[PDB]
Amino acid sequence: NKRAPYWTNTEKMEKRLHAVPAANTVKFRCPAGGNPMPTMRWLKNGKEFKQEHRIGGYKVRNQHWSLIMESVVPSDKGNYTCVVENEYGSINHTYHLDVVERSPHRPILQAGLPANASTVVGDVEFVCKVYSDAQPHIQWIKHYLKVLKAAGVNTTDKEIEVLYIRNVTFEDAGEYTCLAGNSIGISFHSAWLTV
Amino acid sequence: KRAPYWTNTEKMEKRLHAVPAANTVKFRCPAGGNPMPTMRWLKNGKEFKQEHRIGGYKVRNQHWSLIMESVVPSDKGNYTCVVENEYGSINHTYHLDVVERSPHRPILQAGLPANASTVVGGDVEFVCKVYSDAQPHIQWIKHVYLKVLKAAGVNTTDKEIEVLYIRNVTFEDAGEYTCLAGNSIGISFHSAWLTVLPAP
Amino acid sequence: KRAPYWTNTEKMEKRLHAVPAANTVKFRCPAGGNPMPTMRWLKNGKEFKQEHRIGGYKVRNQHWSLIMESVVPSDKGNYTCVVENEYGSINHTYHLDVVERSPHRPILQAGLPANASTVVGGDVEFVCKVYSDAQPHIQWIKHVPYLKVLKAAGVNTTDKEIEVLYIRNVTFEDAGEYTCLAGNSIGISFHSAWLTVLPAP
Amino acid sequence: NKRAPYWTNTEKMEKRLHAVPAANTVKFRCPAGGNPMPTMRWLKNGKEFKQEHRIGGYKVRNQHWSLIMESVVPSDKGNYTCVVENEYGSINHTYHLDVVERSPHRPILQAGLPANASDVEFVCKVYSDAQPHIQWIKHVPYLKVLKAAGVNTTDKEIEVLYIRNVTFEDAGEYTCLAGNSIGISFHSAWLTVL
Amino acid sequence: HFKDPKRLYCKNGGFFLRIHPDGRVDGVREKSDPHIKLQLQAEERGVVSIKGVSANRYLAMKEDGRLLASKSVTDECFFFERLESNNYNTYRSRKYTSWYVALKRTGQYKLGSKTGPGQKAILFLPMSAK
Amino acid sequence: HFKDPKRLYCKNGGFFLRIHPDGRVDGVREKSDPHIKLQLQAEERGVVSIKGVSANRYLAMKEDGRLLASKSVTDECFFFERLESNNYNTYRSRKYTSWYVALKRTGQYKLGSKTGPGQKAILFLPMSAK
Amino acid sequence: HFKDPKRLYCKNGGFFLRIHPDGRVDGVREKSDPHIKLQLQAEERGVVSIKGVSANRYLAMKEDGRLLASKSVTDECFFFERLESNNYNTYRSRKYTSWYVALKRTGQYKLGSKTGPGQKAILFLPMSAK
Amino acid sequence: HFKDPKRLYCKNGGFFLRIHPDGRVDGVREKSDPHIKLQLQAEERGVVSIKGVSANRYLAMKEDGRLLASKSVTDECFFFERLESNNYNTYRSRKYTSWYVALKRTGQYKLGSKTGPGQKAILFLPMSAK
Repeated sequence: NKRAPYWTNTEKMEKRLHAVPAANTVKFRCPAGGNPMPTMRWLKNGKEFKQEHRIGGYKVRNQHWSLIMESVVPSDKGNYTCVVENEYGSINHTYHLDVVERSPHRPILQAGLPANASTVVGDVEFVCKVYSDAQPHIQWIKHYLKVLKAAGVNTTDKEIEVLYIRNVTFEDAGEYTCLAGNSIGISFHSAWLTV
Repeated sequence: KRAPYWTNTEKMEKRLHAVPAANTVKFRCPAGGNPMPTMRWLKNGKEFKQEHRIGGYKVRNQHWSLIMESVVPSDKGNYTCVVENEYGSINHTYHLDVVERSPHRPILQAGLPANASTVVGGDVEFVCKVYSDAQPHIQWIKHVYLKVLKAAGVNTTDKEIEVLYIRNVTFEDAGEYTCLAGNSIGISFHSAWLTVLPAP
Repeated sequence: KRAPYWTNTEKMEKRLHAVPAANTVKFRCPAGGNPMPTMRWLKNGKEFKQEHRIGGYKVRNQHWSLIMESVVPSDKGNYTCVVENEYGSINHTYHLDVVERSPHRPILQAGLPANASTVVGGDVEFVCKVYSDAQPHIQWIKHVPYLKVLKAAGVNTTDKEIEVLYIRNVTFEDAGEYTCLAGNSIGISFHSAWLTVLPAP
Repeated sequence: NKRAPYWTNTEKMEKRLHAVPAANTVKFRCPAGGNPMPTMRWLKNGKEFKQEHRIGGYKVRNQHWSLIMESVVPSDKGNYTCVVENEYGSINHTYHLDVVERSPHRPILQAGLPANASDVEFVCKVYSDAQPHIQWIKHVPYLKVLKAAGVNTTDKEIEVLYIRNVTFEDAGEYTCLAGNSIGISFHSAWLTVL
Repeated sequence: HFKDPKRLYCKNGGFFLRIHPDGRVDGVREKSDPHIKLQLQAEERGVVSIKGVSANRYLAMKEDGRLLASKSVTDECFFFERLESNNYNTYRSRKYTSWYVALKRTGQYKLGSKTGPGQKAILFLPMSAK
Repeated sequence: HFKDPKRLYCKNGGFFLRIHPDGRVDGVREKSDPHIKLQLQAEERGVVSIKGVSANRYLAMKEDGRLLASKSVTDECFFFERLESNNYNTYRSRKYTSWYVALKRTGQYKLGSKTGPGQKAILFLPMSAK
Repeated sequence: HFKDPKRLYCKNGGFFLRIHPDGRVDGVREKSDPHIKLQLQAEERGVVSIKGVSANRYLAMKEDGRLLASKSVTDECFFFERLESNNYNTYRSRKYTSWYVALKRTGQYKLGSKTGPGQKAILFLPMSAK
Repeated sequence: HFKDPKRLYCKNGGFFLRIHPDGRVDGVREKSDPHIKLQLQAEERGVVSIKGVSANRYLAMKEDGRLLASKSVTDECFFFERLESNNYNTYRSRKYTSWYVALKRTGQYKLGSKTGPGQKAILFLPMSAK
């Protein structure tokens, strides 16, 4: 029988937001039926999507009613719409794409921090700056090691990157270390306190 | 009373220090002498100043060491320690090299291989472009259930592994072709389709 | 004087005959009639000939039966009996299916599970590959003979993922002999592998 | 204290021929001592034994001086030699492996035999791992044993039944019946006397 | 492959064991029926549970010997599986150790209390679910 | 920035992990929902606690494999965080070391006891809380 | 082929059952020995007699559990033959129904009275007589 | 570019892996040496062969743990390549799965049998062949 276009598998279309890690392949599908066989067109942000719109362009497999984009990058973020039509009708569906860059490195600390410090008999601080994708665990150590402070539920990341030492004694002199670790590995920078 | 002298040559034998970017580097020149000798560090034969690099550097006189954190390619060069007192002056030189590592699975160029079409009896090719730090292993697969058409190795070098040629094609050759690249970290693959049409 | 008729429909109610390979199969169509009706057997709607199978077949007119000895998978099909005389013709069809049985204890793939080595804090896996006719029961055991059951098949631990054992963030205590053990009503089979845990830097 | 390699348990090495049923695991051992600790290598038919030499390869546990082969098959038959050495000596020992396939099925008869007949004979062809017991029966269910295997009626001629100078009384159904500990099988034929 | 679903064919009459969505148990000859596709799973050596894929219920034998399919697994859903010398399978209740899962020549199940080791009603042949 | 709150997107179905004020745990697709803004915090190397900012509760996995959010921190509130080779994150219970935090295609959580390393239900992508 | 002569290999020590011309019974490892070629013959279902071809004598088990080979067949010359689940064969006296034909690690037979179903001394593997 | 030849620098002492024309293997500090230019090639995922361009030979590890370079490729010429968390590479024998390619502080190779996962002698950094 002759009929307008219709989706043949809404299950595979329910996931509207496609958030994926950079460098992966993305595939959008809009399985359709209809008689005569409906045509398919894909739009990017409501406008014709052309091969030159991204490095390496894209691929379309009419047999699977799909749009394929390989090695996605941040700039691919946007809306992708499939339009399907024949003489008896026209229907569309929209997907949203978001790309997230992942960094599989151990934590990285800013060079120069913490910095050496010199005092007398009454305050000082040691600062540290950490960067990491995988959640990092930060702690401050005094050199045989002694843990002065460590991140956790009771000592949030908000104030873990700065170590304060008031009314210093000659005993406080020594090497202080900011140590940061995640599942991949450990990093640490040290400074000296002169009293 | 005596001129400066190295107290531990063992720790100074490694002259070339090649390390991965982002690591901390430490050079040492343990010395002795009476009176206690002073120490100075040079970069490429000239005074090494804090402003010579992002974040500068740190020196621990007690350990006769020079420390540079989070090294980068621009840190490559020569680092010399000069130690002296009234009875003498001696020096030692270290060479630093930094290498950036990429702990990712192989990455392929978008769009390759590309779909291809031809009439029975024609010739065709599929191109692939791979990038990887860890040595990658490349092979071409036909979806039949898979069938390996060609794979890298001692007898099939990487020089020509990225291009797959298929001559005098039959209708049987039609189908999905995949370039698959893998290393110790993971696997990546891009696919293309070959369409074979009738032949007048 | 009368057309052919079945003298015992009870013995003809079982239409589908599924039997294990190597068994003898017998189809019957007890009939009556005057004059005595003749009998012919068809395989898949066509004349069934002796050369149609290894060893052919046997027919006992007195019992209105068709006999096939030592059946094999290729004997699968339809077998029809046609009975007739001057006043009529009637038929009945049987469907035959053959299933090969394996009365062996579970068999495991050689080489699996494989020995594994790692540094303290690493991750590891042990794979096992089982084959069995009679439903097999699979479990993973650690030798601590003092044994400790790490995982066992059941309603709460389906066969879909029972053949692979994962162990993450290993300690030196995890080192030792691991065994995949498979058993059915007939017997038990098992393959073992060793886990070596080395010190960290 | 320093010495060449030597066997620490010859008892476990006396059994040279290892004949085992297919699908079982086999383990060869050559417990050794020596100072320094000797190394161990295994050969198959006098040549290096490699993992690719059999499906699934093999396993070696240096701590037990053993070679392990799982799920053996007929093709594994051959000689396996252990070579143990250090700077003061080298010694070896050889094992022979043989694999036998077992068949846990009841007796199987050839289709078509015996065959209907119209002097006469009935032939039967039997196959079985477990020793089978064969007998010929006449249907007179009222049965009559015509002949049966045993010490006085060997298997050599038990598979053929001869009937000479037949009478109309001999007509009927004849059955060759074979049984072992697992089960029974039987094929029948008819004798027509005109 | 032991992990694959199966149909259990009964030598008695040639019916496929069927487990209805509402929990009733009987036999049918139509190989196309969606309620004869079963999934066997071993709980321990030689003991299995039999689940109707469609009905999403487990076969069980009650104290009076009646057969039914439960939504949740109980101690009446486990059976000793045995490959008999005749090469057919039998399923014996682990709870009521003398009764067998069986079907009558009519196509209706047979009370476990009326079953025995030599009966034709307790013999099943596992077959592919196509 | 690791100290900033995040949304945890599940590859299975594309639902954002949600922690309700009353402690119920499920997934939803509406990026605007105020109960999907989470705060991760490392307790030790590679181990984190996940807290719903709005609900002011901590994600936890019970002995039966069920997920819920607790007012106060317990040993069932810590998970091994791992960046997989596929570039997605997984969260494995430090207490019940074989179960993973996961969501079903329906949007309801998945029993930790039914999870496995190769499943699509355990893969999450950390995203900015806008 | 069941009618062909065979060697009976004992798993215990790897000795071939041997029947001497003078009626003595023991085991030996030399596959070339002419007195290990045996002829099995079923007397009834699952019951066999074992005859040494060279010695022209029949294996037998006496009342005290001793093994010997007789010139003529007696009721002590018949044994139940069984293929065990481990795929080895066992031979149990039809007269003294609890004793098994067996060999000791030394190569000497083992008193039937000292045998049991789980012992390694009662396991034999039938092999071709080349 | 992975297809380009490389020098393999050993963290232990800072020597470049060298493959001599006659098949001897050691390390040297002179970046100018023509026998440190190597060509890596994957045989299968994560497994490589290492060939000295000048010597036209392949690196190999013998049964006793000694290193040498072969004219023709054998099963002792393949090594698992791994990028460690410390960002250095390691090469483990695919045949003798516990031994690593390594150099001693002296500049002489180190017996594979004396290597271990935490040693400084097994850490290499691939560098450009200029």
